[PDB]
Amino acid sequence: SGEYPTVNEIPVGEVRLYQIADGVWSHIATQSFDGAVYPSNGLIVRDGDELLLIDTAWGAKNTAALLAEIEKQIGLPVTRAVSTHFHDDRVGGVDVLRAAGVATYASPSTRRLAEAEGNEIPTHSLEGLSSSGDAVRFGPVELFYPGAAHSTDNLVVYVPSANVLYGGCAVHELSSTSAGNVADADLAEWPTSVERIQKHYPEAEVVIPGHGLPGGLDLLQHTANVVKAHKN
Ligand SMILES: C[C@@H](c1cccc2c(-c3ccc(CS(C)(=O)=O)c(Cl)c3)c(C(=O)O)[nH]c12)n1cc(CCCN)nn1
Ligand SMILES: [Zn+2]
Ligand SMILES: [Zn+2]
Repeated sequence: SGEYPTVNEIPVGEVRLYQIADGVWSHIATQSFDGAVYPSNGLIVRDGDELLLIDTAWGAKNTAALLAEIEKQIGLPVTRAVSTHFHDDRVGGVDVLRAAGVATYASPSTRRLAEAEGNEIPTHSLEGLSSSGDAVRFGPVELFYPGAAHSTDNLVVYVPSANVLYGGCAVHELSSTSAGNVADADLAEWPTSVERIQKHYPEAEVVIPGHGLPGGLDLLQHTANVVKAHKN
Protein backbone atom coordinates (compact mmCIF):
# COMPACT_ATOMS: atom_id res chain seq x y z
CA SER A 1 0.00 0.00 0.00
CA GLY A 2 2.63 2.53 -1.11
CA GLU A 3 5.72 1.38 0.79
CA TYR A 4 8.52 -0.19 -1.21
CA PRO A 5 7.66 -3.89 -1.49
CA THR A 6 9.81 -6.41 0.36
CA VAL A 7 10.71 -10.05 -0.20
CA ASN A 8 8.14 -11.50 2.21
CA GLU A 9 5.45 -9.38 0.50
CA ILE A 10 5.96 -10.71 -3.05
CA PRO A 11 5.32 -14.42 -3.76
CA VAL A 12 7.64 -15.97 -6.31
CA GLY A 13 5.91 -15.45 -9.67
CA GLU A 14 4.27 -12.08 -8.96
CA VAL A 15 5.72 -8.70 -9.93
CA ARG A 16 5.11 -5.28 -8.44
CA LEU A 17 5.90 -1.85 -9.85
CA TYR A 18 6.88 1.19 -7.79
CA GLN A 19 6.75 4.72 -9.14
CA ILE A 20 10.13 6.39 -8.59
CA ALA A 21 9.65 9.65 -10.54
CA ASP A 22 7.69 10.95 -13.52
CA GLY A 23 8.11 8.26 -16.18
CA VAL A 24 10.39 6.10 -14.01
CA TRP A 25 9.35 2.93 -12.18
CA SER A 26 11.19 0.12 -10.56
CA HIS A 27 10.00 -3.46 -10.89
CA ILE A 28 10.32 -5.90 -8.00
CA ALA A 29 10.14 -9.67 -8.17
CA THR A 30 11.25 -12.59 -6.03
CA GLN A 31 13.03 -15.80 -6.89
CA SER A 32 14.43 -18.89 -5.23
CA PHE A 33 18.16 -19.60 -5.59
CA ASP A 34 20.07 -22.35 -3.81
CA GLY A 35 17.19 -22.81 -1.39
CA ALA A 36 16.64 -19.20 -0.31
CA VAL A 37 14.24 -16.53 -1.59
CA TYR A 38 15.53 -13.13 -2.65
CA PRO A 39 13.96 -9.95 -4.03
CA SER A 40 15.43 -8.20 -7.04
CA ASN A 41 14.88 -4.85 -8.74
CA GLY A 42 14.84 -3.60 -12.30
CA LEU A 43 13.84 -0.32 -13.93
CA ILE A 44 11.24 0.92 -16.44
CA VAL A 45 11.71 4.29 -18.15
CA ARG A 46 9.16 6.00 -20.36
CA ASP A 47 10.53 6.60 -23.86
CA GLY A 48 7.84 8.76 -25.45
CA ASP A 49 4.92 6.42 -26.14
CA GLU A 50 7.15 3.37 -25.58
CA LEU A 51 9.03 1.91 -22.60
CA LEU A 52 12.66 0.99 -22.03
CA LEU A 53 13.14 -1.94 -19.64
CA ILE A 54 16.28 -2.34 -17.54
CA ASP A 55 16.82 -5.97 -16.45
CA THR A 56 14.48 -8.92 -16.47
CA ALA A 57 12.46 -10.03 -13.45
CA TRP A 58 14.72 -13.03 -12.73
CA GLY A 59 13.15 -15.88 -14.67
CA ALA A 60 10.86 -16.62 -17.60
CA LYS A 61 7.63 -16.82 -15.61
CA ASN A 62 8.50 -13.75 -13.56
CA THR A 63 9.31 -11.82 -16.73
CA ALA A 64 6.00 -12.81 -18.34
CA ALA A 65 4.31 -11.55 -15.16
CA LEU A 66 6.35 -8.34 -15.44
CA LEU A 67 5.06 -7.70 -18.96
CA ALA A 68 1.49 -8.34 -17.77
CA GLU A 69 1.94 -5.94 -14.84
CA ILE A 70 3.32 -3.25 -17.17
CA GLU A 71 0.32 -3.65 -19.46
CA LYS A 72 -2.04 -3.36 -16.46
CA GLN A 73 -0.35 -0.42 -14.72
CA ILE A 74 1.23 1.58 -17.56
CA GLY A 75 -0.23 0.37 -20.84
CA LEU A 76 2.65 1.36 -23.11
CA PRO A 77 4.67 -1.20 -25.08
CA VAL A 78 8.10 -2.33 -23.97
CA THR A 79 10.21 -2.01 -27.11
CA ARG A 80 13.78 -2.36 -25.83
CA ALA A 81 15.51 -3.93 -22.83
CA VAL A 82 19.04 -3.64 -21.46
CA SER A 83 20.55 -6.23 -19.12
CA THR A 84 23.14 -4.73 -16.75
CA HIS A 85 25.18 -7.93 -16.24
CA PHE A 86 25.16 -11.60 -17.09
CA HIS A 87 23.53 -13.21 -14.02
CA ASP A 88 20.05 -14.76 -14.16
CA ASP A 89 18.49 -11.90 -12.15
CA ARG A 90 19.36 -9.67 -15.14
CA VAL A 91 19.08 -11.91 -18.23
CA GLY A 92 16.74 -14.70 -17.08
CA GLY A 93 13.62 -13.93 -19.09
CA VAL A 94 15.39 -12.49 -22.13
CA ASP A 95 13.88 -15.30 -24.24
CA VAL A 96 10.38 -14.27 -23.05
CA LEU A 97 11.14 -10.65 -23.94
CA ARG A 98 12.50 -11.59 -27.36
CA ALA A 99 9.34 -13.61 -28.09
CA ALA A 100 7.19 -10.63 -27.01
CA GLY A 101 8.79 -8.33 -29.59
CA VAL A 102 11.27 -6.66 -27.24
CA ALA A 103 14.72 -5.92 -28.66
CA THR A 104 17.25 -7.07 -26.04
CA TYR A 105 20.65 -5.49 -25.53
CA ALA A 106 23.75 -5.95 -23.34
CA SER A 107 27.45 -5.19 -23.57
CA PRO A 108 29.59 -7.67 -25.52
CA SER A 109 31.18 -8.65 -22.22
CA THR A 110 27.79 -9.50 -20.72
CA ARG A 111 26.78 -11.44 -23.83
CA ARG A 112 29.97 -13.52 -23.74
CA LEU A 113 29.66 -14.25 -20.02
CA ALA A 114 25.99 -15.17 -20.30
CA GLU A 115 26.74 -17.55 -23.16
CA ALA A 116 29.58 -19.21 -21.23
CA GLU A 117 27.41 -19.50 -18.09
CA GLY A 118 24.46 -21.09 -19.87
CA ASN A 119 22.20 -18.08 -19.27
CA GLU A 120 19.89 -16.44 -21.77
CA ILE A 121 21.70 -14.14 -24.17
CA PRO A 122 20.52 -10.63 -25.19
CA THR A 123 20.44 -10.18 -28.97
CA HIS A 124 22.27 -6.87 -29.53
CA SER A 125 25.71 -5.73 -28.36
CA LEU A 126 26.20 -2.35 -26.69
CA GLU A 127 29.56 -1.04 -27.90
CA GLY A 128 31.33 1.91 -26.34
CA LEU A 129 31.29 0.57 -22.76
CA SER A 130 34.46 -1.54 -22.57
CA SER A 131 36.64 0.88 -20.56
CA SER A 132 35.86 2.02 -17.03
CA GLY A 133 34.32 5.47 -17.08
CA ASP A 134 32.70 4.90 -20.48
CA ALA A 135 29.18 6.19 -21.02
CA VAL A 136 26.69 5.97 -23.88
CA ARG A 137 23.16 7.25 -24.41
CA PHE A 138 20.33 4.75 -24.91
CA GLY A 139 16.90 6.30 -25.34
CA PRO A 140 16.03 8.21 -22.19
CA VAL A 141 18.98 6.91 -20.15
CA GLU A 142 22.73 6.99 -19.94
CA LEU A 143 24.55 3.67 -19.56
CA PHE A 144 27.80 3.83 -17.58
CA TYR A 145 30.50 1.21 -17.06
CA PRO A 146 32.11 1.99 -13.68
CA GLY A 147 34.65 -0.85 -13.74
CA ALA A 148 34.56 -4.25 -12.10
CA ALA A 149 32.51 -4.51 -8.93
CA HIS A 150 29.81 -7.09 -8.30
CA SER A 151 30.81 -8.54 -11.68
CA THR A 152 33.36 -7.53 -14.29
CA ASP A 153 30.64 -6.48 -16.75
CA ASN A 154 28.24 -4.60 -14.49
CA LEU A 155 26.63 -1.46 -15.89
CA VAL A 156 24.79 1.31 -14.12
CA VAL A 157 21.98 3.42 -15.56
CA TYR A 158 21.18 7.09 -15.06
CA VAL A 159 17.90 8.78 -15.95
CA PRO A 160 18.90 12.44 -16.42
CA SER A 161 15.34 13.80 -16.55
CA ALA A 162 14.75 12.58 -13.00
CA ASN A 163 18.28 12.30 -11.54
CA VAL A 164 17.61 8.62 -10.87
CA LEU A 165 20.68 6.39 -10.51
CA TYR A 166 20.01 2.69 -10.97
CA GLY A 167 23.10 1.01 -9.62
CA GLY A 168 22.18 -2.56 -10.34
CA CYS A 169 24.02 -5.14 -8.29
CA ALA A 170 27.11 -2.92 -7.99
CA VAL A 171 25.11 -0.96 -5.39
CA HIS A 172 23.66 -2.42 -2.19
CA GLU A 173 20.81 -1.22 -0.03
CA LEU A 174 21.44 0.52 3.28
CA SER A 175 20.40 -2.48 5.39
CA SER A 176 22.99 -4.71 3.71
CA THR A 177 25.53 -6.37 6.02
CA SER A 178 27.67 -8.15 3.42
CA ALA A 179 28.50 -7.79 -0.25
CA GLY A 180 25.78 -10.21 -1.40
CA ASN A 181 26.69 -12.90 -3.91
CA VAL A 182 30.40 -12.24 -4.48
CA ALA A 183 31.29 -15.31 -6.55
CA ASP A 184 32.00 -13.24 -9.67
CA ALA A 185 32.96 -10.02 -7.88
CA ASP A 186 36.19 -8.01 -7.72
CA LEU A 187 36.25 -6.86 -4.09
CA ALA A 188 39.56 -5.00 -4.50
CA GLU A 189 38.32 -2.92 -7.46
CA TRP A 190 34.70 -2.46 -6.30
CA PRO A 191 35.37 0.59 -4.05
CA THR A 192 37.22 2.31 -6.92
CA SER A 193 34.32 1.54 -9.25
CA VAL A 194 31.84 2.99 -6.75
CA GLU A 195 34.02 6.09 -6.48
CA ARG A 196 33.72 6.44 -10.26
CA ILE A 197 29.94 6.35 -9.94
CA GLN A 198 30.02 8.95 -7.15
CA LYS A 199 32.19 11.27 -9.23
CA HIS A 200 30.13 10.87 -12.41
CA TYR A 201 26.62 11.27 -10.89
CA PRO A 202 26.93 13.77 -8.01
CA GLU A 203 23.41 15.14 -8.60
CA ALA A 204 21.63 11.79 -8.22
CA GLU A 205 18.51 12.17 -6.06
CA VAL A 206 17.38 8.53 -5.91
CA VAL A 207 19.73 5.53 -5.96
CA ILE A 208 18.20 2.13 -6.66
CA PRO A 209 20.19 -0.99 -5.68
CA GLY A 210 20.04 -4.25 -7.57
CA HIS A 211 18.25 -5.83 -4.60
CA GLY A 212 16.37 -4.02 -1.81
CA LEU A 213 15.18 -0.56 -0.96
CA PRO A 214 16.02 2.63 -2.88
CA GLY A 215 17.53 5.57 -1.05
CA GLY A 216 19.82 8.48 -1.73
CA LEU A 217 23.49 8.92 -2.52
CA ASP A 218 24.42 7.29 0.81
CA LEU A 219 23.86 3.87 -0.78
CA LEU A 220 27.09 4.37 -2.74
CA GLN A 221 29.30 5.03 0.29
CA HIS A 222 27.54 2.28 2.25
CA THR A 223 28.30 -0.17 -0.56
CA ALA A 224 31.97 0.78 -0.56
CA ASN A 225 32.02 0.34 3.22
CA VAL A 226 30.42 -3.12 3.25
CA VAL A 227 32.55 -4.38 0.38
CA LYS A 228 35.79 -3.19 2.00
CA ALA A 229 34.78 -4.86 5.27
CA HIS A 230 33.87 -8.10 3.48
CA LYS A 231 37.16 -8.19 1.57
CA ASN A 232 38.84 -7.98 4.98
C1 LIG B 1 21.54 -14.93 -9.60
C2 LIG B 1 22.52 -14.22 -8.68
C3 LIG B 1 22.10 -14.25 -7.19
C4 LIG B 1 21.46 -15.34 -6.62
C5 LIG B 1 21.09 -15.30 -5.28
C6 LIG B 1 21.36 -14.18 -4.49
C7 LIG B 1 22.02 -13.08 -5.05
C8 LIG B 1 22.44 -11.84 -4.53
C9 LIG B 1 22.28 -11.34 -3.22
C10 LIG B 1 21.79 -10.05 -3.02
C11 LIG B 1 21.62 -9.53 -1.74
C12 LIG B 1 21.91 -10.29 -0.63
C13 LIG B 1 21.71 -9.71 0.78
S1 LIG B 1 23.21 -8.85 1.39
C14 LIG B 1 23.56 -7.49 0.26
O1 LIG B 1 24.35 -9.76 1.42
O2 LIG B 1 23.08 -8.37 2.76
C15 LIG B 1 22.38 -11.58 -0.83
CL1 LIG B 1 22.75 -12.58 0.58
C16 LIG B 1 22.56 -12.11 -2.11
C17 LIG B 1 23.06 -11.21 -5.61
C18 LIG B 1 23.70 -9.83 -5.65
O3 LIG B 1 24.39 -9.50 -4.64
O4 LIG B 1 23.61 -9.11 -6.70
N1 LIG B 1 22.99 -11.98 -6.68
C19 LIG B 1 22.38 -13.13 -6.38
N2 LIG B 1 23.89 -14.72 -8.79
C20 LIG B 1 24.34 -15.91 -9.18
C21 LIG B 1 25.73 -15.86 -9.10
C22 LIG B 1 26.76 -16.94 -9.43
C23 LIG B 1 26.19 -18.19 -10.10
C24 LIG B 1 27.25 -19.29 -10.23
N3 LIG B 1 26.66 -20.55 -10.62
N4 LIG B 1 26.09 -14.66 -8.67
N5 LIG B 1 24.96 -13.93 -8.47
ZN1 LIG C 1 24.84 -10.63 -10.19
ZN1 LIG D 1 22.24 -9.25 -8.28
